[PDB]
Amino acid sequence: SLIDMYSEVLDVLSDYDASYNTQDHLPRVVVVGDQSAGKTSVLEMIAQARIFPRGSGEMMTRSPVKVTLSEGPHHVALFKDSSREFDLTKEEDLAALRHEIELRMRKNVKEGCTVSPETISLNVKGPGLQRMVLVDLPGVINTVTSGMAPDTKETIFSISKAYMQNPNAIILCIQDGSVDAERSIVTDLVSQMDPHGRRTIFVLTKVDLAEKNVASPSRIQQIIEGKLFPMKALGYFAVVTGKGNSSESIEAIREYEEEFFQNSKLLKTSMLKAHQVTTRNLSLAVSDCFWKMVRESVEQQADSFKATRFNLETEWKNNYPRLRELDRNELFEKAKNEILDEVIS
Amino acid sequence: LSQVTPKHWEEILQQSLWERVSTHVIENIYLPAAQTMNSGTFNTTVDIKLKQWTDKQLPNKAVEVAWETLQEEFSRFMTEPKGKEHDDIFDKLKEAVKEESIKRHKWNDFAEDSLRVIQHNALEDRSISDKQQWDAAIYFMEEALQARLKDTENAIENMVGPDWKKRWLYWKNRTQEQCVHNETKNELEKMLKCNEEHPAYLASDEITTVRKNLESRGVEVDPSLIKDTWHQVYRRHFLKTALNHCNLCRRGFYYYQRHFVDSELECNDVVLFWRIQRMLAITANTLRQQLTNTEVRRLEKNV
Amino acid sequence: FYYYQRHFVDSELECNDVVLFWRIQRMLAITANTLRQQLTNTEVRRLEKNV
Amino acid sequence: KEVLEDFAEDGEKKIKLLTGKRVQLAEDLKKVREIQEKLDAFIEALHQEK
Repeated sequence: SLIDMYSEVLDVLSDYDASYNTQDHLPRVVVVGDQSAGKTSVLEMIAQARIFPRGSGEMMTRSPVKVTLSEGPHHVALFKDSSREFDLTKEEDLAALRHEIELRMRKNVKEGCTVSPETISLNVKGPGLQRMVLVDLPGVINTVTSGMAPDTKETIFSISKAYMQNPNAIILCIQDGSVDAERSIVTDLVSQMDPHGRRTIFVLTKVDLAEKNVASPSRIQQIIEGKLFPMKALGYFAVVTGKGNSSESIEAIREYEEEFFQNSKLLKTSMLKAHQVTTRNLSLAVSDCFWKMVRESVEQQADSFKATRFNLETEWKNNYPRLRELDRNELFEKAKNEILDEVIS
Repeated sequence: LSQVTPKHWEEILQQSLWERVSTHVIENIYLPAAQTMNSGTFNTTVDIKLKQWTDKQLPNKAVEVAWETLQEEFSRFMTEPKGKEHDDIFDKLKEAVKEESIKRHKWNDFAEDSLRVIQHNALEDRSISDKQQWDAAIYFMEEALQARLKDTENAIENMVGPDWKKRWLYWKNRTQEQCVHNETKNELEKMLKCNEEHPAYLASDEITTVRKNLESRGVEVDPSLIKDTWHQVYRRHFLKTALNHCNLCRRGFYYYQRHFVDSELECNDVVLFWRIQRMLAITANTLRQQLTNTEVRRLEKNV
Repeated sequence: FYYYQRHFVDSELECNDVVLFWRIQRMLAITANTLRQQLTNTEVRRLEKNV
Repeated sequence: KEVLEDFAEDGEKKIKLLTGKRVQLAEDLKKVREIQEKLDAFIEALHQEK
């Protein structure tokens, strides 16, 4: 609905302005994750459909994908360059869509590289879906894979930094709950790049696995309440991505996560706030904050665009008052007609 | 205070408002746009600058100017000495009430928004149907140019001094620095004479050429001083060039009447100044009417 | 006009009608210019769009 | 006629041949106006939901 137009506006802005002079004035959602950190599961959980390719420890996400969630009569996903609709309600179409996405990832790869910086806009429709735009990025690997290009890690870092360059962009960090914050570089980079924390949001995965590992409650509470981390963010949320299997259904994972947290002793002991868990609470808070920032930003952009267009029109009148503006195609038609006239003359 | 002829109010308001914004208009808008030799670009830059300034700064300045003029007349009438018959016991009370009333004064907030559109449409016109209006704009431009030229001459005279004929009459001797500036002026004179359409900005190699000619005269001058002298010389030269343009454009109304766009006598500056003069007349009349009607009731209420 | 220039209100030559007609004539001139500008700018784009 | 048809099917040649102030101004105005129209529709639809 509304987010469909917002996504279209962003796409046209990128095409019109190759640089980020104007693209850095609108809010955005940036997602950065490590290897096997459940970044794909979290994005799939929000989209309520497993549309990304799955691999046994291999980084299937070889190209960034701009996943847009909108309001639609049916839960379907549509490519920007292709009109072939894919029904996410059927598992057979989901598998075909995953293969198509992987094929698009390989096609966009240039010569001499493994991961291409090009981003593919994917419009995922569905009734009741949150109206927001998500960005999928390749996982950050501590050790460079032998089968990948030597600059793949640098390309991933550059893409994440370019996305984070927008002062209104919302940071969505994804890591693993079984790995300490000192063993991951992504959390350090996020804290360094956002000293204020006015837009940083941290997402922790495999919370059930961490609890089964007998994690210290103090560390979990400090992470959620922002004590261990020097940065002071708006808030912290924890979600469960299941048991880690690549074939588990989304509905079973969500139901299991809700039951696990309902019967969890930590929540009933009031160690962690009840509204700081579950994906529904996080999605609602992110959507409301993102939409409010979009509303203010779009008003400023609309006034600026109107003024800019007025200046262009004024220049046209001053230079060419007795002429009409035509595009490249129309000028070709006018030119050929003049040629035919000269032939007759 | 309301028994004064409207003409007196309009003359005071027009003169005060014009002088309050003449420096900003000429320096920040006219000068940057006049550098380019392309008329269409020149006009486009002027229109963009006008929109930006008018939408945010013009109503605030107009309100302050109008309120200040009202303050001058009101405060004076409170303290006008009526000869030897003036009483002094009431003067203390008058001043106390005057200060309190000024603090409580509050101009209409909706006037700024209304006037913004009013002068925007007034300045949007680009046709001069009256021959006398064209002549009036020329005279108005000449007065404004002469004032700026006199200031430029004063700065040049301070940096250099009187002419050798004049300094001999007054028995004044130039300082060593003054003579250095005079030699730099002669260099810049020859440079401008050869290239009558030199750009306003300077280049490093040009400074080296000027400095070497100074060394040929046994004078050493820092590049900073040369740049400052060049800026003043270019400003004076540009003003003189505009004056010559005014003389050529004096009989250009007939050419403009036939829309002789192909003719090189494109008196864009005259049209722009005429728009400013017309806008000032409308603004003065509108402020006069608002002062006579809108704010009188508020003044009475505060009293 | 000379009598009006001195605000001779006591004088019986109170040309109220002339002043009123002058106001109408001045209003017509402003209205004509304003409509001309609106026609030349405001409605040209709408005409092009409809075409 | 044959030459024009071949040229019409190749937009790259048109881009190389069509370089000028008028061409760029028209193209930029079209793009800016198209973006502005989308922004107006997005803003109006957003504000009409409530």
